[PDB]
Amino acid sequence: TVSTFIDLNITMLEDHEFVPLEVYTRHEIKDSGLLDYTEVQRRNQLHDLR
Amino acid sequence: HLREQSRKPSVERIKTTSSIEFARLQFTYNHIQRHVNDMLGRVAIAWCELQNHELTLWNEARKLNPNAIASVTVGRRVSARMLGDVMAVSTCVPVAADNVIVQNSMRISSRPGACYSRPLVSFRYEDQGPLVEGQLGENNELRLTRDAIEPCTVGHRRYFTFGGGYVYFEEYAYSHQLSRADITTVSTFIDLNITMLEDHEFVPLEVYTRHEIKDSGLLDYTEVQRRNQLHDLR
Amino acid sequence: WQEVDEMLRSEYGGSFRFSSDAISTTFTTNLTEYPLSRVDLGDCIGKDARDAMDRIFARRYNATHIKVGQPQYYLANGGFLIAYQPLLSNTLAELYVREHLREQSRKPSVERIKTTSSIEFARLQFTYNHIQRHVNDMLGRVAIAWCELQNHELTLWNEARKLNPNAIASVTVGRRVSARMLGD
Ligand SMILES: *[C@@H]1O[C@H](CO)[C@@H](O[C@@H]2O[C@H](CO)[C@@H](O)[C@H](O)[C@H]2NC(C)=O)[C@H](O)[C@H]1NC(C)=O
Ligand SMILES: *[C@@H]1O[C@H](CO)[C@@H](O[C@@H]2O[C@H](CO)[C@@H](O)[C@H](O)[C@H]2NC(C)=O)[C@H](O)[C@H]1NC(C)=O
Ligand SMILES: *[C@@H]1O[C@H](CO)[C@@H](O)[C@H](O)[C@H]1NC(C)=O
Repeated sequence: TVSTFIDLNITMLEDHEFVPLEVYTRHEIKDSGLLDYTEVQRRNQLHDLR
Repeated sequence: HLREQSRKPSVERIKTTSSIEFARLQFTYNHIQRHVNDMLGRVAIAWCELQNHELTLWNEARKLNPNAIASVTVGRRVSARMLGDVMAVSTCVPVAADNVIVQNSMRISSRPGACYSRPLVSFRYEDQGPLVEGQLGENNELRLTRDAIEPCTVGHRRYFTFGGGYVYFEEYAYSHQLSRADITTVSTFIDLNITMLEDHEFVPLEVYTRHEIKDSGLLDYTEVQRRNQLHDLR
Repeated sequence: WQEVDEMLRSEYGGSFRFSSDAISTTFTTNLTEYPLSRVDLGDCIGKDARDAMDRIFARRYNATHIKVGQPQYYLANGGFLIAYQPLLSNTLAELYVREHLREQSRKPSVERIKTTSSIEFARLQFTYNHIQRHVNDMLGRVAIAWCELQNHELTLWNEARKLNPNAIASVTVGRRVSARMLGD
């Protein structure tokens, strides 16, 4: 068999899922400061009851 | 309603990410993907229909000229004819272009009033083999039977495909060969222009860096502490 | 920051590009390794890199590919370090000799590398590159197939013009003309 047809190949672009990605979370940013003022306050205001 | 009602079936605090960009990307991708996939699918289908549609043309075409149609459909210069409803082919024999000779006159002196209708040639198969008399057919074919004649007519003027060009006879007399460039050309083709989408680089971009955000506060508590705890040693 | 099983390194335009389909990211580095010697206090880089890679290779590739050279560390734009480990499948393992050498050809004060806070640029770059590649491929295929089709139908038009030179020439020339064959 010979053919008079001209081929053409089209495959659909497959699905692709995007997972959530973060370089730094806000908890790491809150921990970036050398002294979280709030936690220092809460610790130091327990001295009499401790 | 039932289908939506079929979805109903300790404690926890749900944690939400800080970057919505992943779902936005996913939306953009899905949108584009859907569109391009749709259109290209349509193209594939329409093309597929077109081929079957033109089959019908090719059957009548091959009835008209089996040599050229088979030569295209097979991939090499062949000869063909119909054996009822099927085709029969056979591979031809090539001949080097320097081993073909167009004769000057297109009129046979033996019987005047009859001039050969197509120019006759004389060629050889090997560069040392014997010479062979023939006649020029269509598309650089060398015919062996010189049965192509015609009653000589005034006003005769013909071009014939020869080599990679043409040969020109006026009044059954060899005028001159003539290459393809010297005849105005029309085209049966339909143009289509596709340029690839060029590359593009994305440089990193930030509206505010985290150092500017740390500096946004009017008083960084840590730096104040470090400065103020140096008073005795200072 | 990110462990990446399948990280494809493709070279082009004088740049290495590390694309991870998993995290959907594409990093861009120069074609030479970043020396871990220049990292101010960074033993956890080499240690964590080697350990993590031993774990990944042990988990997934131990029956399909072959480790090609010691790990290499490249610095990707945006300030990202990339430990990397080239590989080569059991199929076409013939070219271990050349590829090992090729990966070994990348080896040649102190500084602290600064990393950007937004990975979105490399994610965009990955999405764009993916789409671009696909659409470019398909449209190229279309251009080729069309081009073949025109030459294919030429053969039809020659016999057609033998059948009816007036109409065929009227189409092929652009105006209503009359025509006939002067031989060929
Ligand atoms: C039509 O589609 C693609 C080309 O675009 C080919 O499919 C892939 O071919 C590769 C090898 O080139 C295989 O490893 C893959 O398994 C195939 N599928 C996919 C999804 O990638 C296919 O061969 C083309 N058709 C023809 C006749 O070649
Ligand atoms: C085929 O491709 C494009 C059209 O899509 C044309 O190429 C550009 O044409 C513009 C003028 O329209 C020039 O300034 C550019 O230099 C061309 N190249 C690029 C990359 O933009 C091209 O002319 C088209 N072909 C024809 C025959 O027109
Ligand atoms: C790549 O090399 C160029 C030229 O030396 C340099 O300017 C650029 O910073 C390098 N990029 C890296 C190392 O990521």
